[PDB]
Amino acid sequence: ACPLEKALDVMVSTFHKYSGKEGDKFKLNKSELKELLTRELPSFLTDEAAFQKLMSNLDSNRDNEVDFQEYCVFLSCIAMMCNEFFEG
Amino acid sequence: ACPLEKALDVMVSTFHKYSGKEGDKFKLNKSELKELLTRELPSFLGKRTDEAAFQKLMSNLDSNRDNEVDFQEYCVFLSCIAMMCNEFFEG
Amino acid sequence: DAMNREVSSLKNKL
Ligand SMILES: [Ca+2]
Ligand SMILES: [Ca+2]
Ligand SMILES: [Ca+2]
Ligand SMILES: [Ca+2]
Repeated sequence: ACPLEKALDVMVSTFHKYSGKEGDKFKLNKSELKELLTRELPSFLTDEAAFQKLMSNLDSNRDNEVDFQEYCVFLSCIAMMCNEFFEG
Repeated sequence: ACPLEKALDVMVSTFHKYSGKEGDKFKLNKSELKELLTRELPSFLGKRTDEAAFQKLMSNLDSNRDNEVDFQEYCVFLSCIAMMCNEFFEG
Repeated sequence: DAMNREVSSLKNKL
């Protein structure tokens, strides 16, 4: 088994579980991102104001959607947070 | 934990499996990066088998020029692989 | 990388 290759597959597939509901099927609007965060990353979570400042931050090109690249930048940052704890 | 949380945890653990082997226990030197790619990412290493090609990959990952791949650089690497594979999902 | 830069930008915001 290659756990890191399995990890990579989950990183890709999880995005597409949510981005397809509304609008561009390859981007997360704020509603799709809230679903993804609530259901898939519950340990990292909250009010609607909290979901909004998080949305703003993830949407680094200001188009009101989170695209795949922005989502990977986010997941890198969350892994980095866990890593900083791991390192001590 | 949920699948994506476990994926994040595997990203972190797999890095330390290799980074802690030699020298700076928190960065990957050339031998550590090579062993991580070969064992942990065999589907994705192809062209990089060639030594000069692997050193080129390494010099592209090492964006702050300190000779090693730190955890941030490694995440960027993994994100590039994910973005590669995502091209194929989207079609 | 543009990606490395973007990671650093976001990490300083979260
Ligand atoms: Ca969408
Ligand atoms: Ca965006
Ligand atoms: Ca090391
Ligand atoms: Ca480096």
